Amino acid sequence: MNITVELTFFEPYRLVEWFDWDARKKSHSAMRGQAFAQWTWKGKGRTAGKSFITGTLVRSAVIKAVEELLSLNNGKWEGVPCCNGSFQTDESKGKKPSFLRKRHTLQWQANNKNICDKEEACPFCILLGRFDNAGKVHERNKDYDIHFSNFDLDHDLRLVDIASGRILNRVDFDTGKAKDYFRTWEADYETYGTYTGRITLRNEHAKKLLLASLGFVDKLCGALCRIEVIDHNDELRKQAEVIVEAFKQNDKLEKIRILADAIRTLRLHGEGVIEKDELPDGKEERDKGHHLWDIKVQGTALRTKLKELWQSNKDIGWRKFTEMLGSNLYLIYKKETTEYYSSDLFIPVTPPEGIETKEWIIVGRLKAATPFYFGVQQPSDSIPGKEVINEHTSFNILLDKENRYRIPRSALRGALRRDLRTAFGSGCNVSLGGQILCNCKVCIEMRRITLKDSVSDFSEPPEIRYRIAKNPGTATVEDGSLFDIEVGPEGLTFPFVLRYRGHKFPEQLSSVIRYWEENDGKNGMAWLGGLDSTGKGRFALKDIKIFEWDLNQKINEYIKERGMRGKEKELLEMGESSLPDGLIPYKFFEERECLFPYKENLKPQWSEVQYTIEVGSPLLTADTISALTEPGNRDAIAYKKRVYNDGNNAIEPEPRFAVKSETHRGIFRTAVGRRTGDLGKEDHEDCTCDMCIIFGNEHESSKIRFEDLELINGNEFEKLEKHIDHVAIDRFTGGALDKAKFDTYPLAGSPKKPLKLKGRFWIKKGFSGDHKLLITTALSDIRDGLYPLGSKGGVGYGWVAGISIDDNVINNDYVHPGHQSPKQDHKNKNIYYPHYFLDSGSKVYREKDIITHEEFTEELLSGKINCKLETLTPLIIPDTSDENGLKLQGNKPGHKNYKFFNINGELMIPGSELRGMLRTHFEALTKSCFAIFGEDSTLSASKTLGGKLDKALHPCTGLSDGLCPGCHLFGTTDYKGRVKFGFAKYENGPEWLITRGNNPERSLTLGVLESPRPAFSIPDDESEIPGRKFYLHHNGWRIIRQKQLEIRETVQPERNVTTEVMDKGNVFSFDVRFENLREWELGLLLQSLDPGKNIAHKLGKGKPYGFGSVKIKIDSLHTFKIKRVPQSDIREYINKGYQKLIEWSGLPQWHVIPHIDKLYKLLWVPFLNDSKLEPDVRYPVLNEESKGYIEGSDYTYKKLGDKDNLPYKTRVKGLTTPWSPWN
RNA sequence: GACUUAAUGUCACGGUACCCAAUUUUCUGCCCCGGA
RNA sequence: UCCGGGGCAGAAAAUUGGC
Ligand SMILES: [Mg+2]
Ligand SMILES: [Zn+2]
Ligand SMILES: [Zn+2]
Ligand SMILES: [Zn+2]
Ligand SMILES: [Zn+2]
Repeated sequence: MNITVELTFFEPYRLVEWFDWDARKKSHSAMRGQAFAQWTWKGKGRTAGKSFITGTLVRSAVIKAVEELLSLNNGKWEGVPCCNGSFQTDESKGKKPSFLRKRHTLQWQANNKNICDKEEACPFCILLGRFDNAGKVHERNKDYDIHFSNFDLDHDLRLVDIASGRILNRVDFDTGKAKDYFRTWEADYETYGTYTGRITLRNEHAKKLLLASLGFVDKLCGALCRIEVIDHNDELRKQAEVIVEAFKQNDKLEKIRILADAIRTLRLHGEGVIEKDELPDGKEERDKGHHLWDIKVQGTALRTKLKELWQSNKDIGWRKFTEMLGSNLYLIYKKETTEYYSSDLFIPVTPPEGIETKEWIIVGRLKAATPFYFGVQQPSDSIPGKEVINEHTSFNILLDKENRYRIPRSALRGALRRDLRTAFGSGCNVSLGGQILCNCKVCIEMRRITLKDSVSDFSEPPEIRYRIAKNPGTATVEDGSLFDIEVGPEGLTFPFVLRYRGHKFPEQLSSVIRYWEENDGKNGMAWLGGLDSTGKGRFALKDIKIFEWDLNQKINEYIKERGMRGKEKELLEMGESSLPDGLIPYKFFEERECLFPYKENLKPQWSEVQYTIEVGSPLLTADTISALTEPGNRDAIAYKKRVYNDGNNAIEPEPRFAVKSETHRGIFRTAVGRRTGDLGKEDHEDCTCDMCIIFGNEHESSKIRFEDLELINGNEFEKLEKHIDHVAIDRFTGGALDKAKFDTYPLAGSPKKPLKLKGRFWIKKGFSGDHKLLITTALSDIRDGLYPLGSKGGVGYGWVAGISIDDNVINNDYVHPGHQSPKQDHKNKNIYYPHYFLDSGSKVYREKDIITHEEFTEELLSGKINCKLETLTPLIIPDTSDENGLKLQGNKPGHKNYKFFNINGELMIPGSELRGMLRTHFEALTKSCFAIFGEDSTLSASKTLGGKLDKALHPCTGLSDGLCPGCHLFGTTDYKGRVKFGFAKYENGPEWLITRGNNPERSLTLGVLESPRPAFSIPDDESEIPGRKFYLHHNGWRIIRQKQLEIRETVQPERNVTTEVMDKGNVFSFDVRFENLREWELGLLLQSLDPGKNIAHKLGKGKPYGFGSVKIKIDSLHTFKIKRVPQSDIREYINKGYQKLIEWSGLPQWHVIPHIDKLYKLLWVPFLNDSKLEPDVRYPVLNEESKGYIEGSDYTYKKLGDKDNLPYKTRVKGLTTPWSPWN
């Protein structure tokens, strides 16, 4: 009679706003959602209401379930036969029903004795309500032979509490892009999944068929179901506004976005990073502390303010607090700066006689083989019922209300339909609102396939994948192109459920299941979700146990267990003997190699190209946001990803370092782009270029999918990350800039101990032979070192030594005369200043025709220079990773002692010093701008140092005014440098300068190194900037070596340093990779490397002390278009670089140019080859009472600084004339 | 009860939020004259 | 009339556009 039944959902069911049938046609969302749960509004304001399922929808699910139940038993149920029913109402007889059937109606052979009427009817006709007083117009409730009441939600209620408006999608198969999209309210089944309704039934004759069909209704409102018969955001925004205003007080509004990113990544670290003060604390003796976390907000530091914020907001979660405060810091930073929905016929379908219809349930685990991404709209746009940009995360991952990662049913079905279309070899694009069912072979099996929404048992916050678009022309970031993606970890496991209701299990669906399988030999190939081309969402199907119900003989056991709907998790973990009755294992599951549609359609669909990248350089794919939130306290640390482990059911405690798949993708896309010229196209709208076919565009998906490059070598490194300090040296003052000092934390890669980066990509079936050749050429381009991975590639980072592909796929003969003063004074009595200034002039040529990076120009020169660096003096390149490298700070506290620079033991010179000293030589040689200049530094006074410097010598800001030749070759902030200086590895020579008195014999305690003082170079306000400071080549290191005892006892230990020093005669080899260089530019760069026989370079510490005279000798110039450039063409390159400087001024003899003659005598080596000259070069002491003063000489700053003895004009021309006598 | 259904007919599990985009560009861990 | 002294320790740019 009154059968009160209960409807519980086991996945997120779809909800829609209720409209009456006259008003339902006005809204396309409700017309599309006629088969959903309905939502009316209660009260006013459209904020509260109540969800329900219409009884017509429950009747439609039941009547569909009766038809399938009667088709299994040939129109019978428990003995009593049933007729075919009726599913046709005439329009002339009466009004049509509110829902018209479009599907095929399951029919049988009518074994009923008499016809069905009002006097006596079959149980099919009773449950249809064919012959009762109730009809198309409802008047009263007891006219119904069977009544279905509305199913109210068994829980006023707000719509945001129950449902979340999610934009779903329709992806085109051929292009891989969404044709259109539509929005549904996927309501939460864990709190609001239970629905209670009433089913009245006057006739007892259809009682057994009704309750069994209640147990046979598998899905309703988009969700699997069993039917059983019974404000801190405001205060966070205010405090974020306080923090933004406080940052605006120190003129640091640009750091608020950095802080908003850094707060949003603190949800991964837990509350202990703020509670236990695990944020980095700045330098060891820095009064300013950290540059971000110690910014004074209302008089106290930002770390203490975040402590107070977390104590004030401890009632919410740490994840929610870091998400909203990171969002609110982002939102206030913004104030201070194809939607598509949707002739009736009756289709009688009778199954063949004696056929066997089975229910194949596939329970498995969707393991994320790659980091994954499932797309969702922004939470501001995800609000249901509410159908300046405000996106802190550009792409959020789809989560629950419990923040667990979600594979939707829709995205699993869409990837299954795509893979079944591939497996069948044909298919349809899914037409919407069609009156006729699609007869395509995919849609037939899609109608038989039922899946489940899977959620991981994991609710940790998503990792953030920052992506940029590189500007093709400048090889810097594109203006505007920076965005972030919430991704899930690899190894994450999702409960996979597939249900097939059909006669035979199709050979194409079992092909897709075996395609998705990880198994042993193959890879798991379930591409689910979005950004697949950047390897987001390649899932593996593991722990597969396909079971099968028998629905023709054991259909009561299917109804009794309700198809194990919602109990599929228990189905995956029980044994074989613990299975319910009627559920047998499917032992006839076809194997991988015995499948006809798998072998020719799915297996060759994406071809794996796995390979290992040999990185013989320190690899830095920078994660600056993670650098701010980690206690290592570096400005740039290498990228690492959190990887979930299914064995430990948690993230692995050591994050795997990786070059990002997006970086892996964009290097290949650049490499094809500059080889084809497709990177230089202005727009790629409706483009069928070679790079747009391969890598996709705004319209087509990519035919290549790139995975992350796993560091598979990290266990073999004792110290896997190297600390490399970096600094920018002012061109006028030989020391550091006023703000430009920093450090990187790359993976410690070296030529003898390289980093192995195992990464793979996938190649689409149908790839052209030219397109296959372009990828291998791009693969060979990375193997040939043309594209360094990560940041600082021009400084020597991420240089690729080679690529291993897996099996399953010269002298410069110029002699400068030098200076006459050391040649005339052969007794070494004459005393010279350690540095002199190069006053080249105020004429800087700026090329507005900026050389593009978008292609390898055929007339321009690209290649590699192998250079041997020979130390002419003892050379100091300190390993400033350890301030106690020589292990002597116990005896001398505060005495900073460094080893020589080394990565994984072997002695290295970083290419930053090789680039920076060559840049300082190239900018001096080419009359360039002062690219690193202390403009903000004052004098002791009318103007700053930037006022004293000429406007042409000022550093190049932007590309609009042109670039100076040093800034054109070596780059600006708006332009990647076209030269790349590798790290110099050690080969041969006497390794260490051995001193008997020092506690390490290889070491040397030096004199003190104080900051360069512009007041000596600029004595008054009437004097300009003297020019580029260059240090002389002298053997004043021999003085320091012989007073090692005296230096250590009359100089305070924390004032000077002790360093491991090479001896004279050591050979280093660095590669200078160059791209798109001129005929004259390479020759000037070759001249900048090897300027002459007696000309060298000053490198590393102790340049005023005579250390670091390095002789760079070119071994081999190799250029590609790969060939070896002969000596005749190398000299011919250098000749056209000479008349380029001649045309700027208005056997190359470089001494006839006045600024190159002064520069080359500044870099002239008087003690080179067979020469008895040993010029004495040292700075004056202050007074006669200062230590290190030779008695009887006037070499003091009291007399040289006195205007009466040495006038101010004479001191500048004594400083701007190299090798001038100072004593 | 109503909110909130229509009953001889709901393929909406009929629709992958998908497609593009290299956290990168520049920068020598360097260094001498004063301070009240 | 006095006999020393460390500095910088990141700066700038993009923080989303198109379909
Ligand atoms: Mg009726
Ligand atoms: Zn009947
Ligand atoms: Zn179809
Ligand atoms: Zn294109
Ligand atoms: Zn410049």
